[PDB]
Amino acid sequence: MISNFRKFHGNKNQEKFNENLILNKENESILNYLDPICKTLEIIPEITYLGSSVEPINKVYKFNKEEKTSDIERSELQLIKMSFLIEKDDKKEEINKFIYFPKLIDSQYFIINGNRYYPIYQLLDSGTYRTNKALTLKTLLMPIVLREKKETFDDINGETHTMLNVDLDLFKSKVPFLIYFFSKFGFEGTLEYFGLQDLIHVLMKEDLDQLDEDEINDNVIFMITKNISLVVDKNFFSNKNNQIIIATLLNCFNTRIKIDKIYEKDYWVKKLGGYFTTNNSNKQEKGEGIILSFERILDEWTKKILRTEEKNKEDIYSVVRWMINNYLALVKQDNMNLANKRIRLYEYLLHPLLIKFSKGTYRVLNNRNSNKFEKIKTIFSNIQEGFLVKKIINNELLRYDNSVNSISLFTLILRYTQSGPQSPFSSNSTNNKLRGLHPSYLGRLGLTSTSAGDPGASGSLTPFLELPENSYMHFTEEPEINLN
Amino acid sequence: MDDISVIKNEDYEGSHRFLAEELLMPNANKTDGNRSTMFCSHLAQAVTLQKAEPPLVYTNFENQVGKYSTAGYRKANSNYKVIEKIYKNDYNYVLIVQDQETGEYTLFERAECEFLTEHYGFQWDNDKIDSLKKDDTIEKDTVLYKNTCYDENMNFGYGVNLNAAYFSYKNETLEDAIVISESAAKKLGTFSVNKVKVSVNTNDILLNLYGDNENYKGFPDIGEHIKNQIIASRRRFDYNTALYELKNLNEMRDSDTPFFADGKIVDIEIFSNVPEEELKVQKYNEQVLYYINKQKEFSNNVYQKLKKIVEGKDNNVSDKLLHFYNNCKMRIDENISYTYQNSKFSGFIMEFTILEEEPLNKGSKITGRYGNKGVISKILPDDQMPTVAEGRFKGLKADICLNPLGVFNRLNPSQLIEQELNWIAKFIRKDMEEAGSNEEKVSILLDFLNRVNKEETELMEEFINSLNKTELEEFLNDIIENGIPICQKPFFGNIGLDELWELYNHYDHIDYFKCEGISTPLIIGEIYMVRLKHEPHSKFSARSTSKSKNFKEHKDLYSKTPVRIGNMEISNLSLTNEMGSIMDMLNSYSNNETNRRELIMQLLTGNPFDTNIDLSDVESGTSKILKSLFTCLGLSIDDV
Amino acid sequence: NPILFTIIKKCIPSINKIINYQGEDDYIGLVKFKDNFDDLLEKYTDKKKYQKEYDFLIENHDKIFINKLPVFSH
Repeated sequence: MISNFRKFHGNKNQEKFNENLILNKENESILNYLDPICKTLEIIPEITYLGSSVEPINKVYKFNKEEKTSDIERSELQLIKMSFLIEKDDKKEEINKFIYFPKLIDSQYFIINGNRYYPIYQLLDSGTYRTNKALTLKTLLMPIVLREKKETFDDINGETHTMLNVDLDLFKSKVPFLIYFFSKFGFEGTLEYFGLQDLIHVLMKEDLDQLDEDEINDNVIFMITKNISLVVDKNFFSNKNNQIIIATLLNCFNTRIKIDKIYEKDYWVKKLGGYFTTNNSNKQEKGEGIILSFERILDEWTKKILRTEEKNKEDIYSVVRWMINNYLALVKQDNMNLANKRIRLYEYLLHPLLIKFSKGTYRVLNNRNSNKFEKIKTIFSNIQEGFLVKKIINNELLRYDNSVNSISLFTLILRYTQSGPQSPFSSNSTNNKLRGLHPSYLGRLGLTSTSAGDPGASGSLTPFLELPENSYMHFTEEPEINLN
Repeated sequence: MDDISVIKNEDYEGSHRFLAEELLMPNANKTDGNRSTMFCSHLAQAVTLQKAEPPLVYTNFENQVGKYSTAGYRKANSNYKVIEKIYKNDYNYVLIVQDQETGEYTLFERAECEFLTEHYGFQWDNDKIDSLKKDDTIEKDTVLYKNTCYDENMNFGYGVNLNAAYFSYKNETLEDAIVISESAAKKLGTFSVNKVKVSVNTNDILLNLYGDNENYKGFPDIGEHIKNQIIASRRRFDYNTALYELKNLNEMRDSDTPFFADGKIVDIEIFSNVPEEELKVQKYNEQVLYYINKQKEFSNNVYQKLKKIVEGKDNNVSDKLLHFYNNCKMRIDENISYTYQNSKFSGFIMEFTILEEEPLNKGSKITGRYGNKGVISKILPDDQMPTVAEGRFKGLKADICLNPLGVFNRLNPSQLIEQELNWIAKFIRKDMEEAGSNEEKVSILLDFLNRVNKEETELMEEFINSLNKTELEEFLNDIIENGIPICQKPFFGNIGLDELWELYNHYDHIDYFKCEGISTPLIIGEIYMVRLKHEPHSKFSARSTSKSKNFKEHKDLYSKTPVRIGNMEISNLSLTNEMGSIMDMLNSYSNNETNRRELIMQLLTGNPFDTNIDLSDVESGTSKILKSLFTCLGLSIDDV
Repeated sequence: NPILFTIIKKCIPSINKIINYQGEDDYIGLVKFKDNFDDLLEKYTDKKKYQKEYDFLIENHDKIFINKLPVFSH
């Protein structure tokens, strides 16, 4: 009859929905996000993170003579285990921490406190997001921010050039980017890392006096000090990003320096520490600690998400080099291009654990010098069993099933929201551009699906959307700007 | 971005990848973006329909939407075998099954209704799961229970097809207003399911609203509908020691808390923190006791049956079975103190699940897939609606009449194309019925479809040639009487001005219908229609002098939230230039308690048909408090 | 803690309202505030102005709540 024909036509459509996108909630693994959050604790020498496993709660109820209280409203939950090994001269103890985490029911929703809550994907920027006077890469702990300023610079001839100087806005201070590099690599080592050793040279004043005048007009030279001079190649001078590097170097060198101090790493360590601390005698300790924190900035998750050659993602220094070398290109990138953006689901669910862990790290490292073992035990003990569940619900990251329909493919299953706990999108920010549509949206996002109350904040994902495998739920394998 | 040169049509040609919710909308290229976004909003606002039908004009993605929206159907995920069946109520029951591969023991739950939120819910077609008995194998992809949206072959429908004509009906179809046939309104029917909690503490008792003197029943039974919109009413007592209030069972008072809903209750869940012996002595608890016992009887029944499986060492149990078993075991176990909102409660808390068939009523909002909106202004008998006369299609009556004025202004032309296609299809169906063999019928069908959709024509030729002669005759009769499927893809494959023009030129016999009392000839063609969530009940407020949230807690029939008068309203009223009367209304209605008491008393003691109120001139209580406190402050007004 | 009240007040402006019963969690109560202090402190903070105060509160979690009140010699 008619019904059989209708089923036959539906099966022969030739336009088929991506089952993997619809069912990605089931195929997403909590452990992938849990592991880096736990490894943030590894900064403490005693704490070493062994592993994590999500296990079903499997306890048969047994009659207890003692009084037992059961809530009428029921929550279906699962247990996550985080196993850590504390090894120190004091003792060796293994800490296993149990946390309650919501469990998926029917492959797309959660049931907590007697209510049906559905998780919805969030739209976020992948990395290297532009900001006023700055370029920022987001990290789990401290975002790495490059802040820019415009300053006058004077040539050996007396020629005045206006150049941009980039400072890392980190650890609550704006510190020139090159000195961070000098503190670990060294001046010659930093030049070798950037590969600018041959092009840019430092010479003494007398060497400048004997040097050929023609070369001086051919290659730009700058006066670091009365006795110290810096010469730069003309072709290197042409590029504006290379000018950024040179201007940062000029800011690095104050006039009251000797050539010997330039070639000593500990001088740069002292300057790096001096930015942060008023006391001038503890500069080295502060500087080395800052280098360590700088190395802590980059986490494995940001490395996996980042979409550039692995040589540039090896360490924090490689990332800073990549950003500075391509600063001009990266600042000029479209915020709304879906190539420069991604969707995430489980990350923000596990994010509050990072806040709790970070509070614990601050407590053990900075509060007191008392016996560490009990304190690092307190870090895990301080977290309550339902911390994740309570934060997920009370902070209202999750969405109640206000559905009036059995139709769920677009109302809940494939719904995305730009608004989030950490949201570039805000009503006060007047993100009228963000509320609009962009040509990249075609084939990935719904052009006409949004809510009149908050237009552009929420929308429906395309049923045919293909998220590239091995791109970590990124719309495109590569960002907007090729950089090659 | 500013640049749209990146968008090239050849790249997206033949693909609906750029469409999302509009995959359910035919001829989406012809509809404006505003109407499309309204349609996307309507689909989420759409309510389930008992008699939902697959659209006559379809996009062919509807079944996929039914497939991947799992809230409407339950599909087995493995081969299973039915170990046993346990009953809590006639309507609610549980089926224990064993995986034929894993050996794991799992359960499936059957209930009449699905609750979503507020009053929204839908009834279940539980035919297959009810058919299953012990030692019956459940195949891998069997659908145990389905929503009314899905049909016998699991086709998906969110609305009903209604014959529509654009006609000006006595100006009742003004702006976006619709007149519907009573039979047609019967088709557009929704369910309402409500979970209502009545909490009765030690000093509270439930009045004998549903029971006689010999048998005390204070609330409806599992198979009985609610009467007078009152489930039960609780009277709180200062001391329950006397039990002198036995004679008070029939009467009701304002102090009593009444719980309001209408429908058939289908499940009762009672959470009791009182020992059984304390409950048994009082006859007024008798009805409650039965259901309490029933719950225990159900729980114990599962415990005895599954104890070997759960508490055995193998423990091949699903997490759902384990938690169900643990909860029932907690229920039967002693020293189980139930807590609600993290507090131990006296007496017991009852949850009623109530399912009611809610019909279409005036003020309901219905729409099509093209962003149009309509409000049901009038429901009229079938005879009063436009009926064509003196034709082969004689006596055909229009189910719905829509406003003709402004149709093109809406910028949603596609509704008209749907209407024209179903109207031309009526002629094709009558042509098939009137004459020919089965071969002639398929020839006419294939030609018309070749005019509309080539892919449908090709697939229909394959499907028809597959059919046996008896099956072919049955399919043809289905097409003649029930309707003809027509495929109008959202962007690629829909017909246009030229194709409809050719269709009209070829089929010269097809012309407007001459209706019984209408000078202008009319076109009557089926349009797919959906029912929206909005009803007037949501915003109704009415208040009489003596938010409270009682209405949200089901303690009030309707909201009594007061209306607010502000400076703008006072100015518009001051247009009259009679400020004294405005102040009199303000004092009598709100500000002045003495004047308010005078108004109420005079309204109830004066002549019913002549009302003249004289209000005393007195300072308001707020003013008195202000003067007292200000004098203590040390400042006094001088009538500045 | 009496000494730390001003430091808590700068971080959490609603402390005065919350403790008494009369934002979203306005006038919840002292015991409710005590249970939810970590949530409230994160809820009410100035990113630039009160970061130093927030770090001090992290350092002295144990000293925020006072169970024993001293009375000096007569």
